[PDB]
Amino acid sequence: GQHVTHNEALDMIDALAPRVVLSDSLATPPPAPPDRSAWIVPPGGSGFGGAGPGQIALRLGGVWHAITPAQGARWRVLDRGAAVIWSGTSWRPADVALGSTLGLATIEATVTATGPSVTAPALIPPRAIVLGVTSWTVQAVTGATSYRVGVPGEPDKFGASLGAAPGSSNIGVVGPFATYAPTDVVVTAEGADFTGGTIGLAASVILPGAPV
Amino acid sequence: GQHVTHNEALDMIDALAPRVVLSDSLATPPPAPPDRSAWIVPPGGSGFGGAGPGQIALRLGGVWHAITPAQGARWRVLDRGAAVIWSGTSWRPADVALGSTLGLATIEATVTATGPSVTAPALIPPRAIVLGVTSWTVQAVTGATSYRVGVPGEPDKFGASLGAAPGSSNIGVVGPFATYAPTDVVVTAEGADFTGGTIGLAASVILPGAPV
Amino acid sequence: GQHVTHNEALDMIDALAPRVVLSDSLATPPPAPPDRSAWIVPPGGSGFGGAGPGQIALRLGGVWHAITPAQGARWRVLDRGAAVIWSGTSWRPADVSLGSTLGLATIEATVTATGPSVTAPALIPPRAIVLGVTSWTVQAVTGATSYRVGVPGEPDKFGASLGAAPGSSNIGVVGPFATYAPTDVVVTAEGADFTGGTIGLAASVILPGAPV
Amino acid sequence: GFIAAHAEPWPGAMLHSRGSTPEGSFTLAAEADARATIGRTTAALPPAPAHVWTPGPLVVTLFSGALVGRPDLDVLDGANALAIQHPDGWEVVQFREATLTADRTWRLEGLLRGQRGTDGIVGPAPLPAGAAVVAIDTALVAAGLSADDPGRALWWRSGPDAASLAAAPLRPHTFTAAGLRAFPPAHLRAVVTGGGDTSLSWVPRSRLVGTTWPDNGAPIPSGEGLERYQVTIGPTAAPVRVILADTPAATYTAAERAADGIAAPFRVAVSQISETTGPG
Amino acid sequence: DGADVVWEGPENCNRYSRISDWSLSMDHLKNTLPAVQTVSLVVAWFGTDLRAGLCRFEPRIELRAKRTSIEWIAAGLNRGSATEVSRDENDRPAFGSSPADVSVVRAIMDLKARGFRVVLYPFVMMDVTADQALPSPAGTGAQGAYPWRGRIMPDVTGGRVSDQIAALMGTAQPDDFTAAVTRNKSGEISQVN
Repeated sequence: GQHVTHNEALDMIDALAPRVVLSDSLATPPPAPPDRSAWIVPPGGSGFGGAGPGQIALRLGGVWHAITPAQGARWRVLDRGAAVIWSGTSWRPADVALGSTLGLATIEATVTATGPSVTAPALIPPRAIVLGVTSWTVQAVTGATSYRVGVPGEPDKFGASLGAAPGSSNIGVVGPFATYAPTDVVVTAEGADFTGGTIGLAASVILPGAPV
Repeated sequence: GQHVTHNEALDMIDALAPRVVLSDSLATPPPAPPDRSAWIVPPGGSGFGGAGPGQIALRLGGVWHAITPAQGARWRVLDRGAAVIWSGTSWRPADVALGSTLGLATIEATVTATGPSVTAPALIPPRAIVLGVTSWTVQAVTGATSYRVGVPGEPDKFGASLGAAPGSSNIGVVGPFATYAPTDVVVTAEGADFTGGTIGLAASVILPGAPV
Repeated sequence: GQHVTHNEALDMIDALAPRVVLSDSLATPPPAPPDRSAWIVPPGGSGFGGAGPGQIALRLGGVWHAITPAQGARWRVLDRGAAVIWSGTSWRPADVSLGSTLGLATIEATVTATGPSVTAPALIPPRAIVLGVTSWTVQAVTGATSYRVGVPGEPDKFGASLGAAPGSSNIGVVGPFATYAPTDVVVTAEGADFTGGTIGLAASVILPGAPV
Repeated sequence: GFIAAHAEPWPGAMLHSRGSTPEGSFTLAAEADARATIGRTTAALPPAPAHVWTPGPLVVTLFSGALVGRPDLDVLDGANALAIQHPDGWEVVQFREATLTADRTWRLEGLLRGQRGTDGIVGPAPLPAGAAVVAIDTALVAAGLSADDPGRALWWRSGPDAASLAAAPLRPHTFTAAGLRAFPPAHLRAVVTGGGDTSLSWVPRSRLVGTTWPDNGAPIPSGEGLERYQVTIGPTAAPVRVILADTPAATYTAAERAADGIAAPFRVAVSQISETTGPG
Repeated sequence: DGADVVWEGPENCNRYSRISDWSLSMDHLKNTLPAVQTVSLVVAWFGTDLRAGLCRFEPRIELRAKRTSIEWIAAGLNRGSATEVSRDENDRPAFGSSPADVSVVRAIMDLKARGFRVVLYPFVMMDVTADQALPSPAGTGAQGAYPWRGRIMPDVTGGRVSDQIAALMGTAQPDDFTAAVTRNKSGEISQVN
């Protein structure tokens, strides 16, 4: 209650918890930042910034809190768009984007393996790089010697010969080439009958499609 | 407070926050792990960190408190360099490392478009991987049907047929290939007048293999 | 205190701290959202914890109060495995990372640079994506201009010129080419003598389909 | 000693007369207005975490009356509290609300435990499938007992005024409310130290005052007289080292561990033995 | 049935006073009638069909539940054991059960010393239900909603009329029924099993 105010706690949580900072890389913090807004003071930061350079100054109704950044806490810069984590020692800009935040579409395509071939429904999102098209075998595939994952019309695009064995997470890795243009996935039996099996898929497709 | 110290809360704050954990996979935790840093006990760890091996021993005041990881608990493993998210069942590593940090410099710019051919000034930094080229249209481009955004002399590198229209987002990947080499992205037009229009142009700028 | 129980405070702290939360995008949330856990409410979300579409429905003590999302706090989406940081207006999507983790197991080797060139001991396993390979200069190379850390048979393929200077972390990145296929990196001095210096190399190993 | 009476469709005063003698020389000790609201548990529940609402679905068929679903704030100042029949102290839960599932059945939800050691009875024993849950009410009668009476199984006539002896059930019964003092386990902050010096700090937790948290400079007081908090050794059910300490701090020694067997991270359960009474 | 048992519903009592109507009725009768030789304890014994031999004279309870501290075992049939014969209308006859063995002894005891000369009247009323045909002693020999006492005849066979009569009677012995008389704390009969 009076001894520990709710506000003290609320501010503490907001400031300490990872926040996307709005730092503009200026020597001085903006005169009127938003309430509960984190601004990391850049090195060689003049003017205000009660927090030392390399420390986050968080506006709280005009009170800039000199909070030493928490270890392992992301402090993405709004202006930069860069994810600058604090390691407890130094600022590190982690993997990132420039108005094109990359989202890896986790697409799970489950297709019963039937007849000779089936087409997986995991269409690539338009303009999305594919890191890897992993294929799992949900259920043992009768007849088929191996999976033949690929884009329709080609069973050899990635993981040309995979595993039809039960519970096998064989990876059809696109690898160096990534198909940004939207495309479906086709699965075929390897010189055999697909029926009697179930196919699981782990399409990982990173799209730089979101403004930041 | 007195019953629950601010320090108890502060220790909790470090634990609650995602942390750069160190998975050194030592059966016995090191005598002096960094304070306010979690050294994750490997599963099967002996001696110290005995409670819940596979939990994270966080050193606060010389006492290693093994935090029980929850669903989607993300702890960046320093030794691996991967950010490993404990799904809840077990550790699950995120897609990526070597101390490599992907530096980002914001280059979003509004390119006023005058004439069919306009030159974007967003030259890539040397040795900076371009995940994708970000395209937006800020103002109505008059008489415009297509955006030949791409390297000068080769507008085809990024889509050259992207529709040119007011407020049109043509955000996209420049193929599987990433352009480390510095390059402009001239906004040419396919017989499209660009006058009276503005283009929001950015290229994801990633500097991989850059030390913390 | 009497006014706020330690537990009341604890629940508030857990909720405010960024929590990975599952967005199944249903009109109605799962029947038992766990305590200190929430189901993301999509816009148009209704029912229990339907207060505010675009909020998060969290059940504590049988009341599914919907927490107001805090900007800068990452309410990552467990259900789609999509990182989602609240933008304050929308569930902005951050970089996303399967049911098949793309695990990182960097291989660290410290070959002493010797003779003119030493193939790096660090080895890329089959199906391991290489974001990049580090070339830390542990000791001053004698007569060696650069660390040509390259895919075997092609030092120039990536990181062709990284200055071989003492105390320099020459991380080199294979950005356009993700070499899932196994490669033993070859490090060569640039038309120079490697002897007298030490190279610290971590080779990024990313394995799709890794178990959790 | 509380004696709420579930009259079976009975209109009138209920006379509760207590006679120590088995034969039944009862002397009037209490009177009950009418059938009290009572409930019968139909479910078994593991102990809820202390001081946090837990939405266990506790289905209770109300013997008499109906339960009320209410805002948590009212329960915070004390409203929805029902005392289930329990080993030792009857366990009373300040659940935020109860949800009707059937005409008599109400599902208590957001159960709150650990208030005045409400959780203390539950931790040793999880609630049984069937128990008598009684709402706090005017009908509940606790007065008329001499100090000597607790600890003695005085036969209690417990029935309507007209009914007597066999007709108003006469049951030998004893009450231990004073014994229930210091029900919350003393806050335990055992600190293992080199030489196996585990200091089992035992901040006093007082049942009668309640589990007060210092608020605006109002720290938890006593009111349970003196309590010797006890440490239960983790390796053995009977503590190898039996220490009941009035002092909260109880630093351990290497010699005890050497002489017998004491684990370094040994689990300690606070048995709330009281100087004033017995374990509480 | 219902919930936990509620000790209400005094049997043989419809009085506001709640004391049993039995004995209270005797008080009124005694006052009105000087002679006091009206004892006719006609049992509500249960019988089934109107054809002799086929009919069996076995009593049944008023209601299947209606649990009471007192229990009744006429002809070896317990309150739990038998079926209801006193259902409250709605197409089910409210015949009424045979009185408890304890009640019979108690009745004799109350009648004694009240100036009432006690004479026991064995009465069996057959109340088989409807849904068959027309109740008949012989000829059709069918059964009906109400069978009058003494209207039973054996029509299966002339040779077997004796056998049918024997079947209807049974072959009782005093030893065949064992009386587990129980006395309460007062010592008056509590349960005559």
